[PDB]
Amino acid sequence: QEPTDPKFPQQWYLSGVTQRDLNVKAAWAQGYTGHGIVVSILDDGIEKNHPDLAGNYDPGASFDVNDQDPDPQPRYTQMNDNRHGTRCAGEVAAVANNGVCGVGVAYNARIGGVRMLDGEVTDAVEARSLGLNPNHIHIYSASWGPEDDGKTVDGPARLAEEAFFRGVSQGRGGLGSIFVWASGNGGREHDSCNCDGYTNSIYTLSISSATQFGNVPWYSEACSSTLATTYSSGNQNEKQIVTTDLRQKCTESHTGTSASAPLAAGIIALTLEANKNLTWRDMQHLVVQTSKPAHLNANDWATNGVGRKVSHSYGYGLLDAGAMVALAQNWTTVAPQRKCIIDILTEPKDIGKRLEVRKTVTACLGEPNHITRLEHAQARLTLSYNRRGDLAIHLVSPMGTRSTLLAARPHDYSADGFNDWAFMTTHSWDEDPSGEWVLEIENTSEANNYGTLTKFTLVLYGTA
Ligand SMILES: NC(=[NH2+])N/N=C/c1ccccc1OCc1ccc(Cl)cc1
Ligand SMILES: *[C@@H]1O[C@H](CO)[C@@H](O)[C@H](O)[C@H]1NC(C)=O
Ligand SMILES: [Ca+2]
Ligand SMILES: [Ca+2]
Ligand SMILES: [Ca+2]
Ligand SMILES: [Cl-]
Ligand code: NA
Ligand code: NA
Repeated sequence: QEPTDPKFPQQWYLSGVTQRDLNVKAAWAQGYTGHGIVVSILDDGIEKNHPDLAGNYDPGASFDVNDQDPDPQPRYTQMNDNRHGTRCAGEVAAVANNGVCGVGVAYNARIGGVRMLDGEVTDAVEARSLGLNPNHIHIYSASWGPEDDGKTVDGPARLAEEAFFRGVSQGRGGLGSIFVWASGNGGREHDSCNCDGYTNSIYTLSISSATQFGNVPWYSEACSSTLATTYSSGNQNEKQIVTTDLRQKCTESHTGTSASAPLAAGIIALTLEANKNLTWRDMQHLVVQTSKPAHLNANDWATNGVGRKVSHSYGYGLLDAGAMVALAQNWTTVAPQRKCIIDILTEPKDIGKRLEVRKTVTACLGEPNHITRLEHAQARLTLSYNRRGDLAIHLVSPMGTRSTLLAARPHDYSADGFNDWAFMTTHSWDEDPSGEWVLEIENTSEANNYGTLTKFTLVLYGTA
C-alpha cells in the first residue's frame, strides 16, 4: 500500500506517476523497505526525538564527535543553523504511515547521525566519524567537503584517508563500508569537482543532482569522478526536497547536491536489503549498470566503449531503485580488486600552451594485477603552472572515451600546481584498458602561461 503520510504527495521524486522519479515505489512493491539496514548521516547532528525519526532512530549509528559524547542532538540556535543532518536523516528513513510529514526512501531502515560539523572539523574529527561503529553501520551519508569557492584543491588528510581504506577493507564484516557522497554545490563558482578529494575518491559513491524538469541545477559541479544522480532543487518553478526539519517540523525546501546524497543512500539501503552480501564495489557496479540517462538534459552525453551513456554532470544517470533491488538479488560478487600501476613519463614535459602525452599500455599483462575489465582509473599528476585555473585536462581511454579530469576554474589563481593529485574517472567502467591512453593539458587562457609536468602515473583498478 502507498504511504498515507500527509506530505507524501509532495515528495514528487518518490510519488510521481509521470516517470520523472527515482522508481522507488517499484522497490517497495518488490517488498524492500530497508528493514535490517543501518544508515548514518555525518553532518551537524540529528534530532533523534523528531516525531518522524524517533521510531527508526538508532543510537548505535550515532555519536557526537564535536562534544565527545554519544548524543548527536543538534545545537539549537535562533537561525536554526544545525538543521541539515535532520533534513538528510528524514530523506533516508523518515517513518511511514504515521500521519507526520512524508516518508524516507528506506522507511524501515534504522537511522543515526554523527554530530561532527558543528565545531572545528579536523582530520581526526573526520576520521572518527567515517570510522564510527563500522560493523554496525552499513551505509554512511556525507554531503560536506572542501570549500566550493572554485579555487580550492583539497581532500582527506592521512587519518581520514586511513578511515576510508579501513572502512572499505574491514568494515561491514569485510564487505566494506558504503560511503555515499555529494559531489558539491560549487556550480556558480565554476568549480570542478575532481578538485574535491572526498568525492574524487574511488571509495566514495558520488552523487550529483537533477532539477524537476530534468536539467543541470545552477549549483551542480561537473566532474569525471561522479557516478550517478538523484533529483533535487532547481529554479523557483521547480519543486524541492520534502523532509523532516529541526524543531519537530516538516520542510518543503531542502535543496542542493547535499540533498541528493541522502536519497541515494536510501536507495542503496533498499538494495542492500535485497542482497546483504554486496561488497562496496558490487554496489558501484549496480549503480553503473542500472542508472538511467533518459530525460536528463546535458550537452555532454557521450557513449563510452561498452555502449553506456555517461555525462560529467550526471555520471551514468538517474538512480533507479526498482532496477537496483531487482539486479541485486542474483548478483554474483565481483572478483577481487586488482591495481595496475603505470608510471608514464621518461622525462619532465614542458606544458606551455598545450601538452599531449600518449602512451600505449598492456595493463599489467602477464601479472596478477592484469586488468581487462576496468572499474575506476586515475591519472596521478604532478605539475607546476603559474595559474592553475587556466588549465583544462582530459584523459582519453583506448576505447576513445574522453574523460574531463579538470575544467578551467576562473577563480583558481593558485601558483602551487598539483602534487600527485589522483584525478579519477568512472566513465571507462567495464572497458578494456589495454591500448593507447592520451593525456591532454591545455592552457585555456590567451595568457602566456608556463609550467612543467613532472609525473604522470596511470592507475587502473578492476578485474580480469
Ligand atoms: N563540496 C561539498 N560537499 N559542498 N557541500 C556543500 C554543502 C553541504 C551541506 C549543506 C550545505 C552545503 O552548501 C551550501 C548550499 C546548499 C544548497 C545549495 Cl542549492 C547551495 C549551496
Ligand atoms: C558472500 O559472497 C562470498 C563471495 O562470493 C561467498 O563466499 C559467501 O558464501 C557469500 N555469503 C552469503 C551469505 O551469501
Ligand atoms: Ca552531544
Ligand atoms: Ca512520516
Ligand atoms: Ca567543489
Ligand atoms: Cl590503492
Ligand atoms: Na567518489
Ligand atoms: Na565513444
